Amino acid sequence: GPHSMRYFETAVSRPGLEEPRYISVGYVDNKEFVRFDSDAENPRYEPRAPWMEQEGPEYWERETQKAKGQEQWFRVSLRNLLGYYNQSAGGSHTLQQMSGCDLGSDWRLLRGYLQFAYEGRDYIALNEDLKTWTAADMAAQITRRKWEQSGAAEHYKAYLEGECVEWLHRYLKNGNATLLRTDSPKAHVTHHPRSKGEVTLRCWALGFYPADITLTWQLNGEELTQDMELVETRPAGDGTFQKWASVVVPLGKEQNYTCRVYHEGLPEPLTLRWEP
Amino acid sequence: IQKTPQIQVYSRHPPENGKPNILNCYVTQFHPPHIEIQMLKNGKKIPKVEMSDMSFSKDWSFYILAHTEFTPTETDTYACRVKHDSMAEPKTVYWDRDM
Amino acid sequence: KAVFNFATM
Repeated sequence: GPHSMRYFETAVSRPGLEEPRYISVGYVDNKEFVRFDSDAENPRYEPRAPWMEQEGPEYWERETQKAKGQEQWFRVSLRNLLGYYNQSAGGSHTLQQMSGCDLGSDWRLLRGYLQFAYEGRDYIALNEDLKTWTAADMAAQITRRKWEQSGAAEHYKAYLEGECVEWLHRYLKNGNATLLRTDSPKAHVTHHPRSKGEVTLRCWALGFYPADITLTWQLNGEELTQDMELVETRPAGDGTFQKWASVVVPLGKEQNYTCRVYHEGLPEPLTLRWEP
Repeated sequence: IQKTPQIQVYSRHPPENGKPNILNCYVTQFHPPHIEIQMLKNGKKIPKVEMSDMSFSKDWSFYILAHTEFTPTETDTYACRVKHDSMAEPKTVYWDRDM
Repeated sequence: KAVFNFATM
């Protein structure tokens, strides 16, 4: 299928302590595989899934020096942004970044990403063309002109089309009997009496990966978006996920209702009713 | 500016009274990343709660999974209480084994 | 492989 890599970076300033905390998490196919954190005793990119221990000390030392560079980059940028937004001292501030690449099933670059947010808010992003920048804020225009005049987009384009792709290829080959799995959901339906003449039927899906899933209810034919309650997909804590969707229903006439579970690990959508 | 956290409290496994399990408190969709999470048994802080590392979603908002070992009973009630700058007061949600 | 950034903001 298709594949991806992302680095998610964060720097947080606080009123007191004299330097921002910086954290970077790498993901391959939306699963964590590296991590650097400046608060750690040994600030260094540590590995995060079994398959990454294949890398020699030369890989970790280079990546760690890279993170130290980013930390200092985030540090100066935080300073500059404070001035750009005429923010005084004595506050908390956040600078975040997402970057990476999406491959197709043919292992070629589909899309590159480079995005920044300040205070949790879109600040500047490299457009899909990997040549021009989107920056909504008036304050962000200063950064955008600076980066337009410096050929920054060329530098990021080369990483995204080159290193990002080349090294993701490499990471997939090393953990092939690892990230080439999906756990299908196990669904069941439970029954919950309420205000009589009526009853809540609750469709459960358990033990699935990845997290994307859809649960529908049907009154013998047409789907029910009202008032179908659901929860947001949640981690079970063991790598798998959980979800439920419920619909309230006349007591006795409940065998009319059907629940469907759509997941990318199923050979086909599952179909389910209440079983007394 | 602030984004207020959404909380769910639920067990890892199908809950059975008298059988050890893991209780989760999944806190999502918040900003700034500084947050206080306590899990509670009968209103009292459970002392050794595991905290996953800070991560964020593609919409920039932060999330955390807190968890602890526990043994559901018929009588004890569990909860998660979250303190964050988006809220003037802490927000509690109680564990319901059916949801 | 991590990106390294070009000009600061």
